Amino acid sequence: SWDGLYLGFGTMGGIIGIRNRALEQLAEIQRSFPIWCMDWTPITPDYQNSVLVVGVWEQSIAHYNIQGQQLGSDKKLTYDPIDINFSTQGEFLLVSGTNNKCTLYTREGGFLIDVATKNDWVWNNKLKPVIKEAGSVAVQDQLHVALTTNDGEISM
Amino acid sequence: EVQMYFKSNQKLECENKCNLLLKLNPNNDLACLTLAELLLQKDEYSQAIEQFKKILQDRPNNYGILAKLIDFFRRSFQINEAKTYIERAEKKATNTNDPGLCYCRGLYHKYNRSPKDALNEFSKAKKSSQYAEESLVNMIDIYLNPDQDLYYSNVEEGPKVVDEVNLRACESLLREMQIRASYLRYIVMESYVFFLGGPRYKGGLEQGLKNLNDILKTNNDYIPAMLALAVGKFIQKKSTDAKNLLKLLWKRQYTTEYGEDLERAWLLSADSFIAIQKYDSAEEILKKCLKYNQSCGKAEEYMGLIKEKEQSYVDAATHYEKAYKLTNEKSASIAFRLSFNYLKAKRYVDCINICKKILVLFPNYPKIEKDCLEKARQALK
Amino acid sequence: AQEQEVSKVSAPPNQPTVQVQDINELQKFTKINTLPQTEEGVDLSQLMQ
Repeated sequence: SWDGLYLGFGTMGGIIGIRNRALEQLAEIQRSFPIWCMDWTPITPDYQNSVLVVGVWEQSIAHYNIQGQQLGSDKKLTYDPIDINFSTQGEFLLVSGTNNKCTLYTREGGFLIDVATKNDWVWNNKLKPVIKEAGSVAVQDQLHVALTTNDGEISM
Repeated sequence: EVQMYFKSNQKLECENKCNLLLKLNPNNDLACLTLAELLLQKDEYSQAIEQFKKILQDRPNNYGILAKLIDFFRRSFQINEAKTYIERAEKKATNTNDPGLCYCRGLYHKYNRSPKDALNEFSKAKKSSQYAEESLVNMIDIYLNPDQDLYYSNVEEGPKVVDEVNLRACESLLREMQIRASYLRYIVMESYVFFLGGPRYKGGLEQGLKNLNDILKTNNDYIPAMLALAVGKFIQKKSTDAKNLLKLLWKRQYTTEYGEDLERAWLLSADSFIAIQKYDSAEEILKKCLKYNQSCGKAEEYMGLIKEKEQSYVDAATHYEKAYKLTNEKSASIAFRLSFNYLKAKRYVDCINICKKILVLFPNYPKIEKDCLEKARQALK
Repeated sequence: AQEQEVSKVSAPPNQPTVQVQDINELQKFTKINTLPQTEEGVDLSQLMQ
């Protein structure tokens, strides 16, 4: 977690565990599909609450609280997700997986654009963090993504 | 006069009469068909495609050469520029519902794994003196054999029976082509209807056998007659006579007029070789078929099965993949075979993709998710 | 929640599902009334074109 207090892990058997820095069973949730990608929502002055975003292999993306109670979103997907990355300040979400496409979404779940279609599985896609000065003025329209595929291409 | 000169086998004066017809009627069909036949006679495989494309460029419609080019592109799995050609020919066709253009469109749609629109176009194009026999044969083949496979499969059963109104439509087409089409084709096609009619009569097969025996007595060369006889003897549990007929079919040299039936016979012969341990002659027949055709469906499936049985997984996987591409994402058994081959070849990503698509298509396959999908999923990482 | 319900209540089919009810009738109708034509020596298959 971005607060440095919590830790989240997933298992191919469907078990997702949330622990503290002392590695104790703070929360356990059992599913029926393998767990591949998880991340923690970045801290934000508007939200100031951290939740676990986990993409299951049953074509679904789930939001889990600290206590383990699901937020009830359970947004469905056409393709099985593989990797999940949150942009800085928690504004965007880069999703990759099946269909060989790297897509962008809002934190709510609204589709915006598709970055690239390689014609193979994209194992890992990453976003470029930005550093904002005290009171700086800039449009910051530019975004940078790095993709790694199965055949052996690392594209920018 | 053109028919007489075609029978006399002299190209020069027949071409002269065709030119006279062209000067008389620009919309003549028999003259164009005869010109295409003579062009095939003068050039077959060296540079026939180039001259045919040139003549198609010169004359807008040129329906006979267009049909021959469609057949060639089906033989060369290149249907994309075929559909571009039919579009560019239709743009300046004046009238959309010309018999030649409708027949070409129906043939193209039949060769593109789509029976409904092909049947509609063939029915529309039947309203003419020419192309009637070929179009009727095409619709009845579609009605009897939708997936374009061997009529009798020695693996299991072999006959295919679908509802009852298909037989009624076949009977209507037979009673149309008995007054429109020829007589020998009528006998052969009625024999096919009787053989595939099942236990509806219990007497159609024997009268068809008598008719075919009379035909062979009168004419022992007519390929559909012996093909129907071999099919019927497969039906009647005959073993020695059936292989004797298929063997004597093999000895005949390749005739341009009756190639397709020959191929079919070869396929049947190939099946007779795959039912027994003699895989060498089976692969010989399969390689001959793949030499003479590049869009066969069952032949490549059998080749992939043989290679998989001979634990050569790369070539078997390639053949199964090409067969799956031929029948576009509709078959399920060969999809499972391809998934198993990919799993055994340590290509888990492709196997997972195949399993995902086959599960999306058919949700009633509990055998496939626990057998190969789970194993590949666990073997990914 | 109200948007979906109201849209389903109204749901004006614009293009996609104006009359999409395509099912084979060349074989379905030949079950309904074609047998009386068939047992008898009557050919009206041209007339149903």
